[PDB]
Amino acid sequence: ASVYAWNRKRISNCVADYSVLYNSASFSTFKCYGVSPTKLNDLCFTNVYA
Amino acid sequence: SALGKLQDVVNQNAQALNTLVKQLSSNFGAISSVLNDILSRLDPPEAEV
Amino acid sequence: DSFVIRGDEVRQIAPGQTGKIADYNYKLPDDFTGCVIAWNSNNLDSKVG
Repeated sequence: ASVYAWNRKRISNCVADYSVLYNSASFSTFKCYGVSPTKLNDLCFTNVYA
Repeated sequence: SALGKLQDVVNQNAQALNTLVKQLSSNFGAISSVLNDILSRLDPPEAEV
Repeated sequence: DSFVIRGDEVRQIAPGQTGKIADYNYKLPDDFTGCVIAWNSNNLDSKVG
Protein backbone atom coordinates (compact mmCIF):
# COMPACT_ATOMS: atom_id res chain seq x y z
CA ALA A 1 0.00 0.00 0.00
CA SER A 2 0.94 3.64 -0.46
CA VAL A 3 2.46 5.40 2.55
CA TYR A 4 -0.57 7.69 2.90
CA ALA A 5 -2.77 4.57 2.88
CA TRP A 6 -0.54 2.25 4.90
CA ASN A 7 -2.12 -1.16 5.46
CA ARG A 8 -2.62 -2.54 8.97
CA LYS A 9 -2.64 -6.28 9.67
CA ARG A 10 -3.60 -7.65 13.09
CA ILE A 11 -1.55 -10.54 14.48
CA SER A 12 -3.04 -12.65 17.27
CA ASN A 13 -3.46 -16.19 18.61
CA CYS A 14 -0.29 -17.51 17.00
CA VAL A 15 3.37 -18.31 17.65
CA ALA A 16 5.78 -15.68 16.32
CA ASP A 17 9.20 -17.12 15.43
CA TYR A 18 10.97 -13.78 15.15
CA SER A 19 14.22 -15.55 14.23
CA VAL A 20 12.96 -15.93 10.65
CA LEU A 21 12.99 -12.13 10.59
CA TYR A 22 16.18 -11.23 12.44
CA ASN A 23 18.18 -14.12 10.96
CA SER A 24 17.14 -13.19 7.41
CA ALA A 25 19.58 -11.29 5.20
CA SER A 26 16.75 -9.73 3.16
CA PHE A 27 16.45 -6.63 5.39
CA SER A 28 18.68 -3.56 5.22
CA THR A 29 17.12 -1.75 8.21
CA PHE A 30 15.96 -3.56 11.36
CA LYS A 31 15.56 -1.22 14.35
CA CYS A 32 13.59 -2.15 17.48
CA TYR A 33 12.65 0.55 20.00
CA GLY A 34 11.86 -0.45 23.57
CA VAL A 35 12.77 -4.13 23.01
CA SER A 36 15.71 -6.28 21.91
CA PRO A 37 14.77 -8.68 19.09
CA THR A 38 16.61 -11.67 20.59
CA LYS A 39 14.44 -11.46 23.73
CA LEU A 40 11.24 -11.35 21.62
CA ASN A 41 11.48 -15.15 21.48
CA ASP A 42 10.91 -15.11 25.27
CA LEU A 43 8.06 -12.56 25.27
CA CYS A 44 4.30 -12.47 24.75
CA PHE A 45 2.15 -9.51 23.72
CA THR A 46 -1.56 -8.72 23.60
CA ASN A 47 -1.50 -6.65 20.38
CA VAL A 48 0.67 -6.95 17.28
CA TYR A 49 -0.02 -4.48 14.46
CA ALA A 50 2.01 -4.92 11.27
CA SER B 1 -6.52 11.67 71.77
CA ALA B 2 -4.83 12.16 75.17
CA LEU B 3 -1.80 10.14 74.00
CA GLY B 4 -1.61 12.01 70.69
CA LYS B 5 2.01 12.97 71.32
CA LEU B 6 2.92 9.29 71.22
CA GLN B 7 0.54 8.41 68.37
CA ASP B 8 1.90 11.21 66.16
CA VAL B 9 5.40 9.74 66.45
CA VAL B 10 4.25 6.28 65.37
CA ASN B 11 2.18 7.68 62.52
CA GLN B 12 5.06 9.78 61.22
CA ASN B 13 7.43 6.82 61.06
CA ALA B 14 4.82 4.67 59.32
CA GLN B 15 4.07 7.42 56.81
CA ALA B 16 7.78 7.77 56.01
CA LEU B 17 8.14 4.05 55.36
CA ASN B 18 5.00 4.02 53.22
CA THR B 19 6.35 6.75 50.94
CA LEU B 20 9.64 4.86 50.69
CA VAL B 21 7.76 1.74 49.60
CA LYS B 22 5.71 3.73 47.11
CA GLN B 23 8.94 5.13 45.68
CA LEU B 24 9.48 1.63 44.26
CA SER B 25 6.50 2.27 41.94
CA SER B 26 8.10 5.23 40.14
CA ASN B 27 9.96 5.09 36.83
CA PHE B 28 12.20 8.11 37.59
CA GLY B 29 12.51 8.54 33.82
CA ALA B 30 13.13 4.88 33.03
CA ILE B 31 10.88 2.88 30.70
CA SER B 32 9.43 0.77 33.54
CA SER B 33 9.45 0.81 37.34
CA VAL B 34 10.05 -2.97 37.51
CA LEU B 35 13.70 -3.96 37.24
CA ASN B 36 12.84 -7.47 36.02
CA ASP B 37 10.93 -6.08 33.04
CA ILE B 38 13.82 -3.84 31.99
CA LEU B 39 16.21 -6.78 32.29
CA SER B 40 13.86 -8.99 30.25
CA ARG B 41 13.19 -6.36 27.56
CA LEU B 42 16.59 -4.74 26.87
CA ASP B 43 20.15 -5.88 26.27
CA PRO B 44 22.92 -4.51 28.55
CA PRO B 45 23.90 -1.55 26.29
CA GLU B 46 20.71 0.36 27.22
CA ALA B 47 19.50 -1.73 30.16
CA GLU B 48 22.51 -0.22 31.94
CA VAL B 49 21.20 3.31 31.32
CA ASP C 1 42.55 -8.26 13.90
CA SER C 2 42.22 -8.28 10.11
CA PHE C 3 39.57 -9.86 7.89
CA VAL C 4 37.13 -9.21 5.03
CA ILE C 5 33.33 -8.96 5.02
CA ARG C 6 30.50 -7.61 2.86
CA GLY C 7 29.28 -4.04 3.16
CA ASP C 8 25.86 -4.82 4.63
CA GLU C 9 27.60 -6.61 7.51
CA VAL C 10 30.05 -3.78 8.29
CA ARG C 11 27.53 -2.54 10.87
CA GLN C 12 27.93 -5.85 12.71
CA ILE C 13 31.56 -4.97 13.60
CA ALA C 14 30.65 -2.94 16.70
CA PRO C 15 29.84 -3.60 20.39
CA GLY C 16 26.40 -4.95 21.14
CA GLN C 17 25.58 -5.89 17.54
CA THR C 18 23.86 -9.02 16.25
CA GLY C 19 23.75 -10.87 12.95
CA LYS C 20 25.69 -13.54 11.11
CA ILE C 21 29.15 -11.97 11.49
CA ALA C 22 28.84 -10.94 15.13
CA ASP C 23 27.26 -14.21 16.28
CA TYR C 24 29.25 -16.72 14.22
CA ASN C 25 32.35 -14.98 12.83
CA TYR C 26 33.70 -12.09 14.93
CA LYS C 27 32.28 -10.60 18.14
CA LEU C 28 33.48 -7.44 19.87
CA PRO C 29 33.06 -7.07 23.65
CA ASP C 30 30.30 -4.82 24.93
CA ASP C 31 32.89 -2.63 26.70
CA PHE C 32 35.30 -2.78 23.75
CA THR C 33 38.03 -0.12 23.71
CA GLY C 34 39.90 0.53 20.48
CA CYS C 35 39.38 1.46 16.86
CA VAL C 36 37.69 -0.19 13.87
CA ILE C 37 38.80 0.71 10.34
CA ALA C 38 37.02 -0.51 7.22
CA TRP C 39 37.26 0.32 3.53
CA ASN C 40 35.89 -0.97 0.24
CA SER C 41 38.00 -3.51 -1.64
CA ASN C 42 35.93 -4.14 -4.78
CA ASN C 43 38.86 -3.36 -7.09
CA LEU C 44 41.02 -5.95 -5.29
CA ASP C 45 38.86 -8.82 -3.99
CA SER C 46 36.24 -9.11 -6.76
CA LYS C 47 36.50 -11.26 -9.88
CA VAL C 48 34.42 -11.34 -13.06
CA GLY C 49 33.77 -15.05 -12.49
